[PDB]
Amino acid sequence: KPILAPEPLVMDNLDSIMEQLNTWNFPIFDLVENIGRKCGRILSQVSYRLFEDMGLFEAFKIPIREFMNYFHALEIGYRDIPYHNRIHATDVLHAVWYLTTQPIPGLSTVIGGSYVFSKTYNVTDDKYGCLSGNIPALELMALYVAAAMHDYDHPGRTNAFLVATSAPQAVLYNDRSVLENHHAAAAWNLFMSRPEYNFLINLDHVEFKHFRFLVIEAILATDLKKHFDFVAKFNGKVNDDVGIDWTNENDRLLVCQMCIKLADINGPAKCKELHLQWTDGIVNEFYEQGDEEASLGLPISPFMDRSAPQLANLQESFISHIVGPLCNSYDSAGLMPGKWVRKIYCQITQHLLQNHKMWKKVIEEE
Amino acid sequence: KPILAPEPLVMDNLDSIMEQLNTWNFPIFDLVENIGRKCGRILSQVSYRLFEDMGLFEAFKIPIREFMNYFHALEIGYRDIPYHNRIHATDVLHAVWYLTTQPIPGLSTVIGSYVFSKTYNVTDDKYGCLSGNIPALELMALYVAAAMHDYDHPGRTNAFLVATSAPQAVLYNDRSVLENHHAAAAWNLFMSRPEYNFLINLDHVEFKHFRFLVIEAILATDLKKHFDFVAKFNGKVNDDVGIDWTNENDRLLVCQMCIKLADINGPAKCKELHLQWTDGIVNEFYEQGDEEASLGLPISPFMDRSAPQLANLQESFISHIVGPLCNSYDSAGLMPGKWVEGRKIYCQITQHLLQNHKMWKKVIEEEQR
Ligand SMILES: Nc1ncnc2c1ncn2[C@@H]1O[C@H](COP(=O)(O)O)[C@@H](O)[C@H]1O
Ligand SMILES: Nc1ncnc2c1ncn2[C@@H]1O[C@H](COP(=O)(O)O)[C@@H](O)[C@H]1O
Ligand SMILES: [Ca+2]
Ligand SMILES: [Mg+2]
Ligand SMILES: [Mg+2]
Ligand SMILES: [Mn+2]
Ligand SMILES: [Mn+2]
Repeated sequence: KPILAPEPLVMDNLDSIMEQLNTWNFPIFDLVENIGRKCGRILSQVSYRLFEDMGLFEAFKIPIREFMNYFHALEIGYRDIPYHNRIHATDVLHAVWYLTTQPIPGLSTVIGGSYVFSKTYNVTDDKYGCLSGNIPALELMALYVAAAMHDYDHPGRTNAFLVATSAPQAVLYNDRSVLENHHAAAAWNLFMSRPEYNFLINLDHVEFKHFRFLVIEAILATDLKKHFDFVAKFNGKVNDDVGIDWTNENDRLLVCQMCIKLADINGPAKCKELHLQWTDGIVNEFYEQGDEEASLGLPISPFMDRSAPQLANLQESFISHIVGPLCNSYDSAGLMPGKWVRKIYCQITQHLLQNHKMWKKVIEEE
Repeated sequence: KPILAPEPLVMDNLDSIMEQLNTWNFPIFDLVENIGRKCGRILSQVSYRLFEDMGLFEAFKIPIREFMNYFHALEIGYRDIPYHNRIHATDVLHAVWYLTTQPIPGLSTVIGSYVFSKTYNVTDDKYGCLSGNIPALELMALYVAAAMHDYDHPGRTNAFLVATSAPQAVLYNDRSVLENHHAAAAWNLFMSRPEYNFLINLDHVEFKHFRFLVIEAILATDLKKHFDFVAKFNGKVNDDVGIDWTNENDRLLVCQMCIKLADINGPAKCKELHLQWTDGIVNEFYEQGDEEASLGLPISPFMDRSAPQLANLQESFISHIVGPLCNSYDSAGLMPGKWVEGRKIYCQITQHLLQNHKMWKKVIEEEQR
């Protein structure tokens, strides 16, 4: 039986929270409370609003019922686990939308046809552009769909755990990007399983194949084992003879991959209150894994032992080794949203710096 | 439910054909006839002989029963299709063994674990062999990879699976669809039963590294990655150190080139073997072409039985794929061969390839006049 979207497709009572999607520190946990914690509708409701904000329904003649059917089925297959749940998917989708639609100081834009723009884009100053002016709508839509799908049916275990235990999924994917291959494959399988889910019906065959390829490339880019390769490749392309060439499809793909990568690990670049809640989630998953490791007679992985937590060290090293260099690379390309204030004020990097200082201070006291 | 190796594990009346495993043009189709078509034993019988020739049973304290159990289950899961069958697996395994055991002119043995064929004399000074440069564990992974590398092939190409949204293409996100499946299904089979655990005396570290090598070798057989492997190899050959046999990544790359060459060895065999293999592959292509038509898709190049271009297919396959791969492998100085007495080397493999290329060219000339 198909999982179909519930009640009236669009919920009416969420208007005041949804108007604040144009903010970086979107109060996603307030939205969760407003909807109901295990209601299973947050992803489809946010997705509807963002697609409508971008005019993507008109751009691709997307039937809304099938769109909501699919995004509801998708959200239902995110498990009720502390971090890799439908709330995290929604968060990543919101982050890729922000990064691609919000004003970027001194970015040059194609328009200001095959491009779409957010209704929240109000600056008419030529000293501001946005990524959606440089990346065609089809490719942007793939990125958004990828974000919604990117952790589908996550089991609450890391790739290394699946591999070390010879989990059926690790055997199936030959130890290579096990979770990410699964997310993409299971979400695509879900999509093709029912005509009630076919919201892409008005793409031609060529468009559809290219869309599918972009979605897969974006989802597979979320494997952190490939992190340093993506960052080196991006830094290489930024510092060459011409820089990012927006007319080159491979350059655009690489930009989209950096975008979804940053969106996926956005937590440490949010306000303290959001960052801390998300952090609680991730470590609760780690601890569940640690318990399973112990019961299997394996050594408990670093930072996964609930009876010897090293929260501050985890967050500090994650920021210094992963998020920090990724933000620096993205910022050096001049792709970070921000405001002119001759100088630029960038909220995202400011938050990251503040959160890094906070964890450092905790480490000093310990 | 366990598929077990049948009757006496080693069939006893095949020593006349098996003695010829040391020949490149091994008469594999005569062995098929000798054993019985769809007896389902060719792969396990040859595997046993080559593992014994190398002393791998002693080297890894491999129990023979479990080894034969696994290789029999494996061979049973190769389908009765014209090309990607247990006979092709056996052929690829023979080819990797030949390439790794046979004298190679002017190859130096690594300074400073290793196994040697009973067919290799230590008195070779102006000759070496790959098995002297690649540790036994890694060699065994390559052999096992060759046996597994087309397991449960459906007789369709990756592009067909992808174009038709086959369940496997969706499962593997359109990336090396068949090759991922071969490796995953063969490993799953292996792990499914204790009766198959011939690797029981590897420690955990060894086992994990073995599994990694097997997967890397199998995944290297995807021709979509062909030019990448060849460029990478040519890059490594033409830099400051060349191949460094003490470097694990260089050795992996050598093994991948080996299995790649072994997999497409057909055009580099004698005309008799080449043409039989060719018949097999084009029969698979034509079955696919029929399915394409019935699905309303465009028939892929060279897959339309009612407008064959066999000669053009084989000529372009040799000139664009096999030829550059052989040239790369030869440039590394890894081709088996002999010194010409009375500076130069005679290489049987490249000679065959050149003869087969000329043959198909001649056929092309007749067709268009
Ligand atoms: N705040 C954080 N602290 C530590 N690891 C994190 C944090 N946020 C994300 N990660 C890791 O980053 C990766 C995100 O991948 P995923 O969420 O599965 O798409 C995983 O390896 C997470 O464990
Ligand atoms: N004689 C041949 N002519 C054309 N294509 C070939 C020939 N031999 C091998 N191939 C191709 O090589 C690919 C890789 O070999 P395999 O992994 O055994 O399928 C096959 O899928 C075929 O398309
Ligand atoms: Ca430069
Ligand atoms: Mg993930
Ligand atoms: Mg193959
Ligand atoms: Mn994620
Ligand atoms: Mn093959």
